Amino acid sequence: LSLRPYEFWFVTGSQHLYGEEALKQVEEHSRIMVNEWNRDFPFPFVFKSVVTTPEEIRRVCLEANASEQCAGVVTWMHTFSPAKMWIGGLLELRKPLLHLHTQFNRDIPWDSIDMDFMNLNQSAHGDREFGFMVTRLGMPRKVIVGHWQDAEVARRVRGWAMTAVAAAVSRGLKVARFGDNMRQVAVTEGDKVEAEARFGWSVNGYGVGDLAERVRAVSEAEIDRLIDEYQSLYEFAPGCEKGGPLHDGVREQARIELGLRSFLEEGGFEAFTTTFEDLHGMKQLPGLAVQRLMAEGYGFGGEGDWKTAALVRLMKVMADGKGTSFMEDYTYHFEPGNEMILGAHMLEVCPTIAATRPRIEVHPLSIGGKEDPARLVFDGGEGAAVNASLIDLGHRFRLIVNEVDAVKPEHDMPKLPVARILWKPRPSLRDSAEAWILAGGAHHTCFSFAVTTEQLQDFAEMAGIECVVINEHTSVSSFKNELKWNEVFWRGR
Amino acid sequence: MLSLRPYEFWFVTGSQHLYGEEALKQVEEHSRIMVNEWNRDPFPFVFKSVVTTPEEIRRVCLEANASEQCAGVVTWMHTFSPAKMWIGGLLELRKPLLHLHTQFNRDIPWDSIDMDFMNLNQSAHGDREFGFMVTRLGMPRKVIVGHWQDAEVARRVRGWAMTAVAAAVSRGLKVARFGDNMRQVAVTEGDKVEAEARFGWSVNGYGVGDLAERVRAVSEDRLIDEYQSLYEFAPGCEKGGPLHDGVREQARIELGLRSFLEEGGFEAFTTTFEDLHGMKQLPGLAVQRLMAEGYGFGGEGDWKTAALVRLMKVMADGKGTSFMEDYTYHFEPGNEMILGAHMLEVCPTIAATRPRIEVHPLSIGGKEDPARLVFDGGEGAAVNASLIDLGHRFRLIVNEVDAVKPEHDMPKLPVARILWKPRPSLRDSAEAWILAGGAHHTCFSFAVTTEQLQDFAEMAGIECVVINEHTSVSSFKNELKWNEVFWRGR
Amino acid sequence: MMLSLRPYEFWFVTGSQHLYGEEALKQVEEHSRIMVNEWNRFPFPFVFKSVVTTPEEIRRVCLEANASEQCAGVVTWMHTFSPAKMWIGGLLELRKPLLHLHTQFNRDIPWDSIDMDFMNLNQSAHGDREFGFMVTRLGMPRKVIVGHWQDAEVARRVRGWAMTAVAAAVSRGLKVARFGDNMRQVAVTEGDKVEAEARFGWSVNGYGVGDLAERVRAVSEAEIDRLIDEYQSLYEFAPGCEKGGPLHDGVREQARIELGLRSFLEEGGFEAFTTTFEDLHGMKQLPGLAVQRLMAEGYGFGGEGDWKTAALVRLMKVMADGKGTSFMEDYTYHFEPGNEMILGAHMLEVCPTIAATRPRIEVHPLSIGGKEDPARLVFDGGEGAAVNASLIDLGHRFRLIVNEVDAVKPEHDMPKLPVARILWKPRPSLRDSAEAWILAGGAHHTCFSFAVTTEQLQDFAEMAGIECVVINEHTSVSSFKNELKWNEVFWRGR
Ligand SMILES: OC[C@@H](O)[C@@H](O)[C@@H](O)CO
Ligand SMILES: OC[C@@H](O)[C@@H](O)[C@@H](O)CO
Ligand SMILES: OC[C@@H](O)[C@@H](O)[C@@H](O)CO
Ligand SMILES: [Mn+2]
Ligand SMILES: [Mn+2]
Ligand SMILES: [Mn+2]
Ligand SMILES: [Mn+2]
Repeated sequence: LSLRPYEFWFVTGSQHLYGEEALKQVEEHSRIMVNEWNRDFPFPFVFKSVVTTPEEIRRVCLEANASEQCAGVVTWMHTFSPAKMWIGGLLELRKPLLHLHTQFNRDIPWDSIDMDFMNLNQSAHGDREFGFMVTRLGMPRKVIVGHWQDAEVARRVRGWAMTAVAAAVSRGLKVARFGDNMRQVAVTEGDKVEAEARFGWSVNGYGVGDLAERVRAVSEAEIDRLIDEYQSLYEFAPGCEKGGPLHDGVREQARIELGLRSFLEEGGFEAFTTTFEDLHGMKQLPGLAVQRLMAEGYGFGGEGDWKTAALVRLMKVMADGKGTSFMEDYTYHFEPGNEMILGAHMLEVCPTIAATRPRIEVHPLSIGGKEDPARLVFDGGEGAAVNASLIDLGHRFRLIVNEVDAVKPEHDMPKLPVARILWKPRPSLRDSAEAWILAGGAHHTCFSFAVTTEQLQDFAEMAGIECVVINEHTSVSSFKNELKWNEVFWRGR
Repeated sequence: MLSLRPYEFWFVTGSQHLYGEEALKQVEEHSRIMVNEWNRDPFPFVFKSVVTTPEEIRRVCLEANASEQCAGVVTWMHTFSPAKMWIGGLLELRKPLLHLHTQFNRDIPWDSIDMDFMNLNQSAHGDREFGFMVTRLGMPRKVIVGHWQDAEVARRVRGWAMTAVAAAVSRGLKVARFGDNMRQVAVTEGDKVEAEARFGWSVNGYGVGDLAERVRAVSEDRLIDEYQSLYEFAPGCEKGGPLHDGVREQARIELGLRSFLEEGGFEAFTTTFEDLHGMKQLPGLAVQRLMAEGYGFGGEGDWKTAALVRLMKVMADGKGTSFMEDYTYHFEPGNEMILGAHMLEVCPTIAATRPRIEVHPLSIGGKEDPARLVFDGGEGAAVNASLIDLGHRFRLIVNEVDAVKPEHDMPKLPVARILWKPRPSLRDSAEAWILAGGAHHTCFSFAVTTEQLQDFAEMAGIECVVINEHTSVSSFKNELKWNEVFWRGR
Repeated sequence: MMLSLRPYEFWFVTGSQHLYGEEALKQVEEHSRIMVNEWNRFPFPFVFKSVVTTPEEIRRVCLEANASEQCAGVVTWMHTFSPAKMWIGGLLELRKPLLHLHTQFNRDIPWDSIDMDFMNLNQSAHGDREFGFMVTRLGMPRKVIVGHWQDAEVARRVRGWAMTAVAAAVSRGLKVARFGDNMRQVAVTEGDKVEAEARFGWSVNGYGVGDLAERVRAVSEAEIDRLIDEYQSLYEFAPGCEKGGPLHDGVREQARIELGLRSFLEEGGFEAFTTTFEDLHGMKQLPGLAVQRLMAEGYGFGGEGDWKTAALVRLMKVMADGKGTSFMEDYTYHFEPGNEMILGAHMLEVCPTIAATRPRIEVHPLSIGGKEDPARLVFDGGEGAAVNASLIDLGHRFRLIVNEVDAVKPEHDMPKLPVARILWKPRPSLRDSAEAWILAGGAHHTCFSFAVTTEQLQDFAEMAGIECVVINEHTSVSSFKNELKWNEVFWRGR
């Protein structure tokens, strides 16, 4: 779906107390690091000034704050960089911060190491004084410690940069709701205002007839063109091929796909929701059309679930677009020793989780009482994964993350007419769900194979919301205590 | 004339067996005398027995909780009524509690008063001990002190009785939203879930296609017969070749709205002008008429004001109460006043003029020239109430205003309008209103008092701020700071 | 002279939407430009920025406000309805003092004219309210001024607030130089410099008095002569203190300190400094006339290492346009029934901008510092309304305390009092203010101003996010105690 050319500003801190020539060794050391990271992290590191004064620090932050291509700031105290200088800038920095607690040389030059070296590569105490200052200001930030060349440091920096880029998409992110929330449903509700203060989301509701007229203007020739792209991608079920009568169903989806994309592109929407209780002017419920916009980059939520729509977009950004989709727990496999969750949804499951080459099928749909819709049908993949809900507790949001394991279906489901994925939640179906329910997790989630818990925890930190994680170490007792103690901490905020 | 259930108020009298069973006979006799006399002229009072045991106390409360006719409980400690007895019942009670701290005789019978009297007529301390237990439980309740025949006691119960009835309406209240919120608008947004938990409001959004289908149905028309039975018309009248399908389209909108609202049980609704697919006209004259039946309305998807209007119309007994919006100011020194209106939907029950039907263009929403009631609003003391979501909790903001007759007419203004002089001044009240965060949409009423709205906040468990003749802006900011610290969490 | 001020400007931003055409934007734009131009005829220039209509326009002007070191405050006005969720991103970014001007181009309703087009364009009655909601919902502090934009009171209030916001923009830059540490064992002059740099923006750092001693040794004796010619330009000399007199030595020393002090503080960019009599190595006198001179030029100062008051004196002087503001200390009480007064001085350092007598250079012994007889300006303070302000550290947060007072002309001369002085009558009473002051924890060091109001100090405290308590004619000690209690619960979190 294409991102801004986001970049990370690498701001090195120092002080005049060793001279202007030591300020040159620092500028050199910093440029060598930035340039050597950029030999590759699909976002360039931009080396900015060595900063030595309150004013230089304050302005790199002011500038960071304002450049929309800056998606995070990485700050490293090369020398001692007295941290009160950093206050004024740190107060203004509202882009994500990473404190790279590193060091140019990797190993203590025994036989060399004198005071001249001790005056230059003193990161070991410089970063701690800067660390104090960021803590003393209550500022959320990521802290990674190691040599700037170590392979794990880059892993952590790479993971964090993906998160910071999501954070930047989040700032802009405009969501288009096509109809209200499903009536009397609770979890898909919330304060769009608060989500806009907290996450930057503009969560935009347009009457479904705005969408209905967009899909009528769509030429039959544009439909013909997309259909050849389906042929290029997705095997068709019987009767869906251009001859069979199911094609007016497949072509309508493709028509909806074109009315939608036209609309979402005209407004700069990167996420959107539909509602089956409001489909006036529509022939079908958006299904394969929704499935495809997801795979391209859009976030979706069913039944007006703007929260998960935004969440889906955001987790697509973190995953580099891969292995991520809106999700809904639909039934359980409770077979002792083999207990599984079956995740699916009405129509809308993104093909980027597919281990089967997706296949356009067409089936009836009781819900909404509109045309028998077309939709991609496939089995979700296998491997470690995460399932994420963002909910509104009223006074604040909570992000719930279940580390799960998706499994290859042992048997077929030929009568199941929508996309399907199986997964065994950690630490068990029993405790994951109890924990999930105590946490209040929604039924809508964003399932992903590529977003790691650490990234979502890092996103929550950046946004300043609670993130609770259900994984293999989760005990329900202590998890109850986490929810009690986190609640104490997050009031006000 | 939107009807309420026959709401009743359960008088409960508390006592104990320390004085005997003929003392109880007198406690029951006094209470029936009181309830009976109050019932010779709002809503009936029902004497509900003298309760004397935890279990009798718990019973009547459970009974109150489940009686959807019970809009409030009125409790009175005729004697000492040991208050722990009351815990398990007060814990259950979820209906408005009025603690009527009263006494049967008015005077101390000096010549006669003996220990058998002070055993029996000891509300003086029994009510204080009940006082402690309700306070000790944190419970919201009204307290009214005075003789049960005292005229002022009556005015205050009648007032509280109106708030309690509105509170019961609140617990039923179902709101239909035709379209979402107007776009990028902040104050009309909020948390429908929380508002359901705090006020009992069921706020549910129907796509306007649903309301568009129900007005593709008829009764031709009978409606227009009574339009002329009520309202002046303008050129655009009946023949009115130009503009009559304007009025026949609002009349159409009115009957499909009413059919949708009466079908689903909605006493409040909202329209948004940004979703009008299938509507030839943004609703206007239709909405003003539904409001005058008692419906709550909020423009641009404003459910909180929609609900608020409903409850204030119920508090007001249908009178002088309308969706409102500060539209423009008149800063003329010494004569500063606000022009409240809305793009169409002002309820005629605030009119001091005969309502006139006009049909004028309306750019907004890009639909046909809507028909609407145009009229000048009345004068006299009033309140202007906004209810906002601060994110963690709701805030009811109430401004006492003085509505004024307009000295100059506004002959090319196509909407109904009212002028008021807000207390204590345009400059300070607006400042307070803005510090408090009050919406542009409000409920104006001539017949809801501030005390009522405050009492509703108590029932509801929310902050109520009031801007009136005694408001300083600087102390008002303190009140906001101090309230916010009390109300967060709660 | 007077300490220099960056050219500060206030940005006038006006909000509206696209639901009305391109043409209405044109009229809103002209309306604001008219209002701004008529305003510049206010203390500092107003700059009409833009009509903002989108999220990204609101955010950019806000980013530009934070960045613009010339911008002292943003003045927002919602001409029409400006859906406030648009303003979230901008308001969350804005860190400049915000005034919300709730106003209206036209003063009166055109009764014969008014129609939907007018109701669609002059919508502030609600557009500002929708904006008031969003600002309140983010918990941001702002000023809110309501009136027609030509209103005289609207101007008086905007001038007060602008003076404040320029004091705030100085506070962010503000650099304080402590020559010496706190007077040993003193509590109220202590505090958290880190917290104060985070809250108010003040950079507060210690130099050894050695750094200043050596800077005064490098003063020419030719510039010292140039300065005495300026003392003759300005100040009456007590017997034995002009050129040739026995105690004119002492004035020269205070000339030398002044010129060294000024060179240290001009070199570093410091607008406020502190000295301590317990640390005077390398100086022949505790600085005094020098300080008095420097405060007169607009420097903040606090005795005994008191950076908090030093910063406060500089800020209030900015608020007061340099006029009638001075460091102050309650020295002694006149308790006479019906004439209760406080004599307020310091041991040397009272700024002459509060003088009612023409200041007189004098030289007297001073036990305190252990150094030579210090020269100093001596005068009787003027009379009238004034505020006495103190900023203290409660440990977890700052508290601004402001007493309204009425300065009085001395009825009886004080011939054997070697220091400048002022006499004031604290509202509502001496016994009640001192009680409320002591309960508030007021320092003995104050900043005293004839030209700073309480509403300005409150506005300053609102901008910084700190508690301000005012002691004046309406203050009763029982309700004051409750204010302190209830304020504490509010200010604990934040
Ligand atoms: O500028 C800092 C300095 O060089 C050393 O960090 C200190 O002396 C010891 O921390
Ligand atoms: O005569 C009843 C009487 O009310 C009680 O026994 C006590 O005074 C309450 O302490
Ligand atoms: O909410 C303000 C008012 O109701 C309307 O939004 C304006 O007239 C048109 O935006
Ligand atoms: Mn669903
Ligand atoms: Mn409106
Ligand atoms: Mn909320
Ligand atoms: Mn002192």
